[PDB]
Amino acid sequence: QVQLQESGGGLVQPGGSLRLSCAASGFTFSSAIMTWVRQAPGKGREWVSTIGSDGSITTYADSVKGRFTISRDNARNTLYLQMNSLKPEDTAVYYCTSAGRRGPGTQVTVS
Amino acid sequence: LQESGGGLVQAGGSLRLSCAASGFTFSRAAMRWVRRAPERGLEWVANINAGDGSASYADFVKGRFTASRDKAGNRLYLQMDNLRPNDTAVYYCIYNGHRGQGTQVTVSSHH
Amino acid sequence: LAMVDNLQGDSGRGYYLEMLIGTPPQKLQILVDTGSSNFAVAGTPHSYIDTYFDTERSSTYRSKGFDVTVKYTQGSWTGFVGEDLVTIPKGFNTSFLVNIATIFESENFFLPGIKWNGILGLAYATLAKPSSSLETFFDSLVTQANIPNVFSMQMCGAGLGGSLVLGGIEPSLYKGDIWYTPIKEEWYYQIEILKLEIGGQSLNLDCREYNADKAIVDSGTTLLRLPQKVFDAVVEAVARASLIPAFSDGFWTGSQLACWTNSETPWSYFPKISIYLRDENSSRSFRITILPQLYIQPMLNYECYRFGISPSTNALVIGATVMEGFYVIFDRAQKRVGFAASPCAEIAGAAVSEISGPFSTEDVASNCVP
Ligand SMILES: [Cl-]
Repeated sequence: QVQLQESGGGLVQPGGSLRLSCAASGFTFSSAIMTWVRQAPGKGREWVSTIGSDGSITTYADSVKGRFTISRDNARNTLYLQMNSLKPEDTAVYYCTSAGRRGPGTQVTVS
Repeated sequence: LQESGGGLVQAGGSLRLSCAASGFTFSRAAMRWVRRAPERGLEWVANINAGDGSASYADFVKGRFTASRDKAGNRLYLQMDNLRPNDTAVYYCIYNGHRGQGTQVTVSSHH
Repeated sequence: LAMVDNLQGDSGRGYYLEMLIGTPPQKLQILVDTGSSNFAVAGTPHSYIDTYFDTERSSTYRSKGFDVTVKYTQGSWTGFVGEDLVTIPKGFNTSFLVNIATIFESENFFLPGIKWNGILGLAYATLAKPSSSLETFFDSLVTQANIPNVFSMQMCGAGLGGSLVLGGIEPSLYKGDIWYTPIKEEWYYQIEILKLEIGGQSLNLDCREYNADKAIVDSGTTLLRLPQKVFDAVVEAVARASLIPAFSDGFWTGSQLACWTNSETPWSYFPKISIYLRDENSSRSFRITILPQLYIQPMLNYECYRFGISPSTNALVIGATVMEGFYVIFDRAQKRVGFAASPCAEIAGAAVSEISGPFSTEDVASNCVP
């Protein structure tokens, strides 16, 4: 079945940067829509970004537009999220998701 | 039900008898045509089964008659071609539990 | 509240939602189907549709480079699988990147008279074609719109519109209490049926006959479908409790219609039908009751009616005919289906359905699903 694994999370100061990765297996990644979703403590789950199977079509939540960039390398079966100009509001577990399945997550903390 | 379309016809002529439903009814109902001939009495003419109607005729009809129904399934027709003086009778339609009053069909020997 | 009265149609011609597809947006009429899991639109002209989605006119449309064939109970279609942006005008004020199949060939799918030109499969990932890994519309919406994994339907077209609430329950669409039945399997909305009663009289059947091979809640099925054995028992019970002295055999199969003259209605000649469903506490059940107004359907001043129940090979299907009497909650997050009294479900100022409970399950097995 569908396998997803996120990495690149850490603890940074406000204004910091992080590069998240998601490794995928068990399905044809090069034919799948990919999404980043986040879960912050004490708040509901929040959509971050979506990328079409070939990488040309991208959408972003208003709260992350201009700061974050979603990308994918289909040959390497990996999805990315470049997180720049980080703020405390961005503290959350970030998940990589497709067709109802998520990865174990990657914790991001912004002091 | 009330049969219509009968009357005086010359030998070799045609007539179309019609029959319509009255009161509560089931559409495309099983039906029967029977005639009362002077001297001979009651004679079966045709049967159409309910719904997808399989039609059957008496030995004397010899491919001359075509018993049929309307699009709604509440009206019935009996097309009679190449009429003979022996076809002179009162024709009755019998539609699922009911009977009409009869229609007189007179075929002339002279004309 | 934004999603209140966002559906059009009835059980016969189907309930459909307006959707804006592509860039610049193209408006389509989409059938709401809880019995399938694919989002598909007409992509070429067809004799029984006035509009189709033209992928050449969309600047955001992308092809996956492969086909898909989807077969239903009545009908089938073959289409190219792609991706594009979609907005639901009545409810959401943002676009979503979803998988979309564009139909180029169909067999008994787009029928004459229908007002819809696409289908919205609202069931689980398990039923998605070519595979479960093809993200369903509702899975895209839950993730991208930040909504709870719940949707609800209020069908208001019984006799002579409605609401699809994506993300929740609207309290103005029901009265009284919501009764919940567990979802037994996540493919179709499979629930557990315990008993059927016609005119207060229970059928002489084992509770397993009702879940042979499954009992499902499907908005894309017109009629109430019953496994042949259940169907024969219901016909026998309906005929016995009816004021119509005798029935023609073709009425039960749909080959003959029951026609009343003058302005006369049929509903006072037929009994009520009750379906018992297991509550979330397995020791209890509730029953959903439908009056003749829901299963005796309109089609010399004649008004003709068809039997709104059909036999099935291996499934009990709670069609749009039954759903027309209730506010139905598809609570995917809590693995349950909810039923409530719908104020809009009334013909000539009278209720066409009832909901009652609780009842004891002691006289029945702890599991009726074979
Ligand atoms: Cl796959």
